[PDB]
Order: sequence, then structure tokens, then C-alpha cells
Amino acid sequence: VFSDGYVVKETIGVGSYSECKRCVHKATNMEYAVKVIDKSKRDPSEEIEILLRYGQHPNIITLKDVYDDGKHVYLVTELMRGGELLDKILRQKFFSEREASFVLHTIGKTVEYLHSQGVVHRDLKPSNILYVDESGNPECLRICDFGFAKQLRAENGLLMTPCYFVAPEVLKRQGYDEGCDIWSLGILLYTMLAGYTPFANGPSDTPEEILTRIGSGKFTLSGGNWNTVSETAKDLVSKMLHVDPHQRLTAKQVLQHPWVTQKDKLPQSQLSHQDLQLVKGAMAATYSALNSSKPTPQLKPIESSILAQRRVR
Amino acid sequence: VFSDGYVVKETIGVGSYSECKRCVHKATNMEYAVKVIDKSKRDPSEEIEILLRYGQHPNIITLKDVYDDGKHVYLVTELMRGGELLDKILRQKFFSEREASFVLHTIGKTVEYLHSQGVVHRDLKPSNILYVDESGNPECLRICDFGFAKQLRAENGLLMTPCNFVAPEVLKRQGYDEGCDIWSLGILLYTMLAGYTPFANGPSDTPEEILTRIGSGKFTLSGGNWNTVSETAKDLVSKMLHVDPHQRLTAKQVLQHPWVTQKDKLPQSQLSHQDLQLVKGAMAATYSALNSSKPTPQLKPIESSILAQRRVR
Amino acid sequence: AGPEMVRGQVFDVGPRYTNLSYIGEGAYGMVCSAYDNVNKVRVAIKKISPFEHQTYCQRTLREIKILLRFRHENIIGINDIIRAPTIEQMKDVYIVQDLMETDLYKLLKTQHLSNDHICYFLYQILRGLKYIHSANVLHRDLKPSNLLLNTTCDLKICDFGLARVADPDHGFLTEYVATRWYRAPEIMLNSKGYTKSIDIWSVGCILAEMLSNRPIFPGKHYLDQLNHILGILGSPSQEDLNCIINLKARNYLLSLPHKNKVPWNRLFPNADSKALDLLDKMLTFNPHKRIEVEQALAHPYLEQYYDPSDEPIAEAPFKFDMELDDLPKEKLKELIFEETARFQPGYRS
Amino acid sequence: GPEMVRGQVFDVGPRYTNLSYIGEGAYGMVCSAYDNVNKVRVAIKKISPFEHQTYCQRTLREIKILLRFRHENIIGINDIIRAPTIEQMKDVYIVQDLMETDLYKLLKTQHLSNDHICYFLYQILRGLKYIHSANVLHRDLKPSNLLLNTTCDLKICDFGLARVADPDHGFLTEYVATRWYRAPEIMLNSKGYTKSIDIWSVGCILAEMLSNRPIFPGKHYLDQLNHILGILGSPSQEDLNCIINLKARNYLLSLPHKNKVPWNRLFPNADSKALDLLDKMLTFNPHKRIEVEQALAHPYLEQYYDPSDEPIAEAPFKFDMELDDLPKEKLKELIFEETARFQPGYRS
Ligand SMILES: Nc1ncnc2c1ncn2[C@@H]1O[C@H](COP(=O)(O)OP(=O)(O)NP(=O)(O)O)[C@@H](O)[C@H]1O
Ligand SMILES: Nc1ncnc2c1ncn2[C@@H]1O[C@H](COP(=O)(O)OP(=O)(O)NP(=O)(O)O)[C@@H](O)[C@H]1O
Ligand code: NA
Ligand code: NA
Repeated sequence: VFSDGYVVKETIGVGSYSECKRCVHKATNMEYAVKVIDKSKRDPSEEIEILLRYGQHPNIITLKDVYDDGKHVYLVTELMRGGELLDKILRQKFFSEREASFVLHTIGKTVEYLHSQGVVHRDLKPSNILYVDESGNPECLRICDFGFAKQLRAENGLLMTPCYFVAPEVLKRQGYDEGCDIWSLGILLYTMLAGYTPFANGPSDTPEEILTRIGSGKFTLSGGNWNTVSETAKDLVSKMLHVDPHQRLTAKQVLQHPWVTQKDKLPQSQLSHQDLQLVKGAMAATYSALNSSKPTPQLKPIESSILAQRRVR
Repeated sequence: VFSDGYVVKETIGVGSYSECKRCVHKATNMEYAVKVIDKSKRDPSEEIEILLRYGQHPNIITLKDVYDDGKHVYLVTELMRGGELLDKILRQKFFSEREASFVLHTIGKTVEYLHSQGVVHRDLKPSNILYVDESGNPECLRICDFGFAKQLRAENGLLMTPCNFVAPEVLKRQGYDEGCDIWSLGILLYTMLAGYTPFANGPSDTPEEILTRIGSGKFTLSGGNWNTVSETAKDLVSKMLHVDPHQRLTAKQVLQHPWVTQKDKLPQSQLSHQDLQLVKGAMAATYSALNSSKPTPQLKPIESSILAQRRVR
Repeated sequence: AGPEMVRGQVFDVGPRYTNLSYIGEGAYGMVCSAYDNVNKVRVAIKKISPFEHQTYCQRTLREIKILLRFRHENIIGINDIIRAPTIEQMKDVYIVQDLMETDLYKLLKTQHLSNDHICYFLYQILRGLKYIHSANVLHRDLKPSNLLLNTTCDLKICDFGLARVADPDHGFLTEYVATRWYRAPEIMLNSKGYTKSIDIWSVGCILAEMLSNRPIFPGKHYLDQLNHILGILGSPSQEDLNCIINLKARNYLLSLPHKNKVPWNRLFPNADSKALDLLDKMLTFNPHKRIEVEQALAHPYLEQYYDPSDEPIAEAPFKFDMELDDLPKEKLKELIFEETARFQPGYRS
Repeated sequence: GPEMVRGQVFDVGPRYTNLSYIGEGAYGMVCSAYDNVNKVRVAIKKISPFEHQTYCQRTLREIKILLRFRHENIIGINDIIRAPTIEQMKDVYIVQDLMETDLYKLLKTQHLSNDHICYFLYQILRGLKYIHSANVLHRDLKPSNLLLNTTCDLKICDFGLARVADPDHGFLTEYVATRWYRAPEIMLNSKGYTKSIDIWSVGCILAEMLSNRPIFPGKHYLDQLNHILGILGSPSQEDLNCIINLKARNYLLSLPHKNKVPWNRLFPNADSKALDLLDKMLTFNPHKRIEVEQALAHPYLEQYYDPSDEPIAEAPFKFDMELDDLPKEKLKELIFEETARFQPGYRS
């Protein structure tokens, strides 16, 4: 459908006007992921440029080729063989604050890198963080799915970083988006520590009650793992998950927190967890609740308009 | 000529079918360089993709925007206001092995990075290494002018790193080009340590003389600064400037050499140098001689061909 | 409790306005819906914070003064304005308006418009624009995102921050906007003698977009936009070229390769032919030949709604107290403070 | 010791000395060298193919075919150097007449007069007539393997991908430096290839001579095909269903309609007779594509056309057996045997 140089295999993911299939590059027998995007429904330009410029980072999914048949664009990327982050660490035999810190450190550095380049991810769900293989090495982690990511630019397109002008609401929005990225790292951190998600008890939770929990910014920090979880970890999650983005840490500030820097002096005790499918269910319900909005009403006939009425006499 | 959002200033560089001008982005009042390329004479696609993918590296010139008016392409990049590396160094009141080593280390890491990505620069002359500002800080160094650079790819365009997979002469040419990059860093290193060019004494040197010196691999490591220059530096320069690319170091090996890994403890004693224009003239003569080809003969009339002679009458 | 906060943005509009809900944002303001506890209805509130920059203060003063003066069915009104009791305390301004249900941008991303709705929306845009132009004012920034709509199909133009009093022999240069795709070619070529015709071009771009759910002349750079425009309209005729001042654009245009006109029915094969006829007249390269707002309304495409007796005009030309362009931001702040005083508690006229 | 060119050893002494770099492809490096026996400079290509079956195929195909063929417009092989024992053989050096340049390098440095374009095309087709008469497909014609002297003599080289014609029967995954001269049926993988694929390449080459630009470039086959269709227009229904499979046949059907761009709008200043022949060489449908003998008789070539001096092979070419499934170890034996005749002491 795009190249006779690849063998296309099974679907490994589905997104918004997109789907991902594992494929084998015949000449080298190397495996890749190919993400097909319907260009008539979803302009992939921004995602492509962001992957082009920043995908060379070790912990960002690398863009190896692009095909365009007119209607569809096809992104050939590195294949994540190791599955999603939580599917690994909540199942693996040993997991403690030490490993969780290494995880937040690798992902944190990568998010700091993006933000410093004027890129916000905006869809930083744990399910979009994958391992490239089965080693469990934090270095093998990759941030994926930049379908919603945005690059800051000047009035005439010039590539811009928040460091060294843009309209004022545009800047506040970049700050808000950076805060949302950090808040998603906070959700990930909470879940790694607690073994469950902070604002949902499971997939059967309603969007209404998840949102009220999120809005109040209340979450449990006692019982279960929390009894033996270090105080410096508790402090950090409370600041990442904070209600107002004002008191919410930057990526840089996360990497400076003692729980991250002093990863040596961290407990190595085993951490419990809820059943994986429940955790994934609660996670999806939480992001579903966050990104949902009441469908908008349909247009009425023209004759519903008083002005239009005056014209039909 | 490409945007009313910039004020175009003086020409600051000239290349093959290209010209570079300093420009000021009005909205932000920030200065930039814009490289105009006539694409009817020179396809800039390769250069652009390489800058897009790799220009995020701190010591590679960053590509901030691209204009295309159909006939010309305009690359908007950081302005190198610190000027060329050697112009800066040989105009300094003070210069030492320690500074020289910090220069090599920074550039070497960048070349190592490029090569590991399957990129060879192929025109790594000292004059293509600039400072972004006046500080003389090694991290302000930028490799520039990727006009000749090449990315390794598979048979169907798939982005390749050198880590079979590609046809054999293509691989040999990669290795050869990598060696040419390292040899060019060896020139730079020799010149920084000696205060003059290894294979030329000045712009008055004949191309024939420079080439036979290059082909014999002969260069002085005595007299001048060499009496007090570290032996470990002498060894490094020898191996970088070696006749056969087989016994020549890789970028990674340069960075692993004692003279680079011990850069913090190298002598700070004054290194002497010859006159700047003499040395630059000698440097240009060296590369001219290296890159010069005997112009090819013009075609003769068709009637110079024996087959054609048979076809007339 | 305390001041409600929307997306990290404090909205200090209580106690009159409560239960805030995010509804949108531009490059300069954030807009929420809120409950008016005095009038017992939900309203729209835009927060702007312009006082650190002259150009942002211009946007704020221009919008406030023009909208407070204008009265028209197809132009958003301003019902209330909130800011601090003293000028030193004033960092934010909140503009309170009728809550419209959506805008044309959002609508076009969620659905297609019927041929009839396109016609009627276009009619209302031009009806509102007729009033604006009759007040000797140029909007200068018409786009789908600032055409507000209710599902009853009522349309109101908003977003008057770039609006100026007409004056050919006399505000875009380097000012950030979220989109430039609705700007006339003469603006991109920097011809600099802009007239009411620039608004008509924007409306043209908007009509073409309603017809296809795609911008007709997108592009990252003016170079790309212009090339998209020429790629459809064709190379400008000699007569159009020497209707242009300067020379630098002329010669660039003359430097360009020839491009033929693409027939509108090839671009939009299924559009009403009368819609395409009006589109051709609005999307005219030469601004002097571009159709005018009163002629546009009288075009056969809009015949069902055309009624000059119910297409009102302003009583008089609009004027600022003085030209704003060279006023320091400190002075502009005073003018904004004074213009907003009438909505302060205890204010007397 | 042995001379070294660009890091590569060229062990061809003592007969060949004073080596100088003249070029390379994806598989070989080529130098000029002085032949101390015949007292002239020659071209020498070094290949090192023995670690892979497909590289061995290229080597054996080119050596066997070129040693057999005898034609003015086809490069000959004068000598072959390799190690005296099969276990020591890692490299093969193919020695040929030194040509001054190739069409690729030429088009980078100058324009061609309308008359030279005509004569160069004539020679391409004259050589190709011989190849096709031998029942052989070159399969990889491109500017870089059309060798030229400044006397305007042209010679086809680079026969590593050449095969004996057999429609009802080696591109897949094989690295080449450029795919821009490949026929559409190759890109659509119609897999019933005939002599007509070579005619397509020549048409692409003729267009490039007329404009100093490749007519159908592209990173991917998708791109190349869209460039082709964007010029020739969407294939007719008659042409469309002249194709096996459906997977290919369905895709062009899915594609939106494109009109034919007249050749004089693409090349407004080209000789009209050149464009008429170009049209016939660059037809989408392989069955309707002009054949080499017909091409030679086309009015554009009238000044050079002479069937009495356009010789053909005496007989179809045949390898000893089909090469495709032969392990690289066997292919090496065959390359050793084919090159034995050039060894010192050899008797036949
Ligand atoms: N009265 C309203 N009712 C409903 N939505 C509104 C209302 N006013 C504005 N909006 C929405 O909020 C968005 C921004 O308003 P706008 O007045 O354009 O902001 P601005 O940032 O000052 N200028 P701009 O950058 O041109 O959008 C609009 O595009 C609408 O979606
Ligand atoms: N006999 C010759 N005389 C002069 N130049 C030659 C000669 N043979 C080859 N060349 C040049 O060397 C280049 C490579 O030759 P070639 O035989 O095509 O190499 P290959 O790598 O085995 N195949 P390819 O990848 O298709 O180029 C040519 O394109 C010519 O420029
Ligand atoms: Na004004
Ligand atoms: Na064969």
C-alpha cells in the first residue's frame, strides 16, 4: 500500500485518523513501525517536523522515513518491542522507589529537553511511553505519539524557544501546556508509587466523579505503599499534581528535587500494585474524562433566525 | 527578497551558488544569518534535512526557518557573530594546549555524533567552524556549512546508521569520508599546536608541493612550540594525520586519547603562532590543492567520431 | 472560597460573575463563559492583560471604544467591563459580552454547512461589514474564528483589536496574529495604501472556506500565500501591475513565472455558480476592482436576503479622541482606565 | 608495496602502475593506470564480491557477458586480475579501455548541442540493438554507465544486473545508486518484464540530455510513479487492465485523474522529432513501447540510421546455468574459472 520493500504485518495501534502496523524492511530484515495517517482528515505536518528535528534524542521515537501517496502519509519509526511503561514495571519481579526514580529521571530529562526547545507534548499519557526492548533499562524508554505536540513559533513562522517575542496569550498557553505535561508525569509518578492512579479507582468510574477529584486536587497519600514511601517522594508528587500550575514544578525543577537527584539514598523495598488491567482502565478513564467535552448542538434551520424571518414575509 | 519581516544587511559569506547575509528579524529585533541557495544550480535538500535533523545539537548550526521562492531557497540560521575559529584563536593574546584540547574535544564530540548518525561532513575546513559569540567559550563552537555533507541511507531511502545493509563500495566510501573528516580535525589540531599548517608554509606554496607532502605523510614535530608541546599531543596528531585511513583514529578514539581525556591538566603555557593571513592562506592553499581537479576537455565535433565519419556520404 | 481560576488563569470577576467555564482563547485573550448573577444568564468574558506593551494597549482600546459605540445585530456588543478601582492596580481588563454558542472556525471543524447556510452566513457577515465600513472603519482581521454563531444561525463579528479608521494616505507590521491566511495580497506585497477592499478579500477567503472546509490560501510564509494566490487567480495582468506603488513587489511579481487562471468551478466543482461568481469578485487581485460591500449585498447570490431598507449604517464616522499609533503605553493605559470608568460601581455621569 | 587509492589497495602491479582515481559506483572503485605492457593508460575496476551471493552474481554476469560481447558501443574487458588460488581471491580487478568521462559527469559540467544529443542517442540504441539481439536485458541503463570520449564515441558498461530475457519468470532489495531510470512496470511490480524496460531507461536518458534534469526523480517508487503519471497522465483503461495482479491495478484506479502534459510544454525548445521518439519510448504500456530496431529507424535518427552497419550478436547469450539459486561459494568457483584465462602460464 506504500512500498514493496516492506512486509506489512499486524496492527499494533490505532489513533485519531491513524493506525500503526508492524512491518519488516525486506533488504535488511529489520523491523519497524509504520504509522498511517489520513491527511484528508488530519494534517501531520507538525508531528512530522517535531519528529524530524527532535526524534534524534535517544528517548524520543526516531523518524526513519516518510511516505506520502497523496491521501495517506506513512511514518516509518523505530518499533517499540518492550510494550508500555506501566505494563512492564507493574508486572516485573522487582520494583521500588529507586527504579521509579530512574524512570522519572529519564522521562523528565526528555520533557525538559522538549520544553527547552519550545515543544509541548500535550498527550503525555503513560500509555505513550514505551520500552524499545525488554531489558527494563530506563535508557530504553521512548516518548511516543507526538500527534498533539506543538512547536512554539514567531509571527512569521520562525522557530522559537521560551528562553531567548510571541503574543501574550500564546505564551500563557505554552506555560499551561508545559504544566499539563508535568501533571501527566505526576500521574505517572503517583501510579508508580501507589500502584494505582490518583483520581480514579478503576475503569467503572464516571467522568463526573473523576473530574471533581481532579478539580479539588485531592488524592490519597496514606495507607498501602504510602506508609513506607519516602517523604521526599510524597512532597514531589504533591507538587507535580498541584491544583494551580503556578505552584506546579517545571521539568527542570523536577530533575532538581531530592527524590530524583538523591536516587542513591532511596528505599529499595518492594512496591505493591492494583491489578494491571484495572490500573490501565482507571488511567484511560482519567484521560477520557479530561479530554471529553459535551458534543455541540446541531445547527437549526435558517428560519430559526429572527433576521431570516424578517426576510421571509 | 524573501520576507518583509527581516532587514537584510551585509554579505557575510559566499559559497557555491550561495551567499550568506546577516539579517535582523524585525518583530524580535534578533539577528540571524540567511543563506541564499540557487536551487536551479544546487539542490539543497540533503543539506536542509541534515540541519533539520541534527542542527538541534548545541555545536551544529541550528536551522530556524526555510523560505523557498521557487528559484532560491533561504536558510535562516543562528548568526555566528564570534567569527571563524582560527581568526579568533590567532588573534588572542593568550593561547595554550589546554584551550586547544577543549576545542578539539567539543568539535570531536560533534563529529562523533554526526558519524554515529550516518552523517559525514566532507568539508570540515577550519573556516567552517565558527563561534556563535565573542566569548571564546568552547560550547559556543558551531560546525557550519553542511553543503557537501551526506546522510547514509538504505536502497529505498530508509535512514541508515553505520551500525551489510548497504552496497559495499557505498560503505567503503562512508569509511573513507569519515577518515577525511578526522584528517581535517588533525589539520586543525596541528595548526593549533604548531601555530602553522602541517603541509603548507604559506599561500605561495605550489599545489604540487603540498600534495607530495600530504602523500608522503611528512610533517615536522620539532622546533617552535613542539619543544614544549606535550608528547601525548604529538602522538595524537600523528595518528589523526596518518597516510592510510586504516591506521587513522575514529572520532570516538580521538576523544578517548590521553591528550583529550586529560584536557583539564594540560599545560597553559603560551603557544606561539605565525601571521594570521599567512596561516589562513596556507590553509586555503592546502584545501585548494586537495579539492582541485584538472578541468575536463571540451567535446569535439561529431565528425571526430569514426562511426559518424562512416555515416556521412 | 477565592477567585475562580480557569486553566491557571485567575478570573477576578466575582461576586457578580460566577461558575466560570473555559470556552476559548486567541493570541491576546482567554474567554470564559460565566453566570451573571444580576441578569440571571450566562455571558462571555474575555480577559486581557495588555499594559506591558503599546501595541497590546492599542488592541484593547480599539476594541473597547469601537464596540461600545457600535450598535448592530451582526456585531458583538459589550455589556460590561471589569478592572481594578485604581489605575496602578489595573493589570487585567475583563470584557463582558453576550455568550455566543460557537464560532465559524469551530463549526467548520465539526461539520459541513449546507448551501443555504453558507448563503445566509455570508449575508450576515456582509450586513455587519456594511455597518463597519459605513462608520469609516476597517476591521482588518476578519477570519472564521471571529465570526461568532448561535445554532439559531445568528452571526456576530467580534475581535476588533486591529480595527482602524480608514485612511489610504497614511498597523500590521510585525504584530503577532494567530493566522494570516485571510489577508489581502496588497498587504503581503506591502503596497501600503490599504482600503476597505482588504476586508472584502477576507470575506472572500471565508466564503471559499465555507464552500470546501479548507483555507483557500494557506501557507507558512507570505511567499507561500502569494504563490498560492497566483496559482489560482493566475499572473496579474499588466494593467493590475502598474496600479501598484513601490517597485520591489512589481519586479518580484514580474520575476515570477507565468501562471494561468484556474476556473473557479474547477476548484469548487459542486458549488453554486452564483456563489462562485460573487467569490470571483471578492477575490480580485486588484483592490480597485474588488467588489464593494454594498455591491456584494446586491449580488444575485444573496437575493433572498438582500433588503437595503433593513441593512442599517452608522449615524456618523467613528473617530478616536486622537490617533493612537504614537501614544506611549502609559498614556494608552489612562485612556483605557477612563473609557472603562462608566462600568465601575458608584460611577456617576 | 601495492599502490593505495582512497584507502583501497589496488594490487595490480607490476603490470599496471601509476594509479589514479577516476570514479566509483555502489559496488566498485575505478582507477586509471598505466599498462607497462601495452604502453597506454587503462581503466581498472576493483570489486570485492565474495561475501554475498548477489554481489557474486553482479561480478559473474558482467564478466561473462562482456568477455563474450563484441561491439563498438559496448565496453570490452581486456584483462582480469585476481589471486592464483581460489582461497586467496578476495578481490577481482576488471581491466578495460580508459574512457574519458561518462554521460552523468558530462551533464554536470555542460550542455549538449542538439546534434550531439541525437548522435549519443544513436549510439546508445545501436549498442542496445546488439544487447537485445543477444537475448539479453541490460536492466540498469543510466547516464553514469554510458561512457564517452571527447571524440564523441559512446560505450555502454556496467552489466552487473544484466539477464537473459525471459518474461514468464533480481531487483528486489538489490541496492542501486539510482532508480530513476526504471520503467513503471518495475515499480508496480508487474513482473513480466521484457526488453521494453531498457527502452524506457533510454527515453529517460534522452529527456535528461534535453534538459540537464532527471525527468522522473523521487525518493520512493510512490514519488517516481506520481512524477510519471503527472506527465503521461492517468493510464487508459486499455493500458490499465493490461497488467497482472490487482494490487497494482487497484492503486492507479484509486489515484485521482491526471491529464497528459504535452511534451512540447515540458521541453518547449527541443527538436520536435526528438520529442516524438521520446513519446514512443516513454509509453506507460510496455507492449506499446517502441522497440529498439523501430527506434533506430525513427526520423529523428535518420542522419545516422544504417541497418547494414548496426550489427547483431551471432547467437543468444546463455550462462552455463541459471545463477539465481547458486550459493555464493559456487559462484566464486565460476568466477575463478571464468578468470583463469588471464592468469600467467595459462594454456587453453
Ligand atoms: N462573546 C463570545 N461568545 C462566545 N465565544 C467567544 C466570544 N468572544 C470570543 N469568543 C471566543 O474566544 C476566541 C477568542 O476571542 P478573540 O476576541 O478573537 O480574542 P483575542 O485573543 O483578543 N484576538 P485573536 O488572537 O484575533 O483571536 C474566539 O475565537 C471565540 O472562539
Ligand atoms: N572503462 C571505464 N573508463 C572510464 N571510466 C569508467 C570505466 N568503467 C567505469 N568507469 C567509471 O566508474 C564509475 C563506476 O563504474 P561501474 O562499472 O558502473 O561500477 P559498479 O559500482 O560495479 N556499478 P554501479 O553502482 O551501477 O555504478 C562509472 O560510472 C564510470 O564513471
Ligand atoms: Na485609527
Ligand atoms: Na540470466
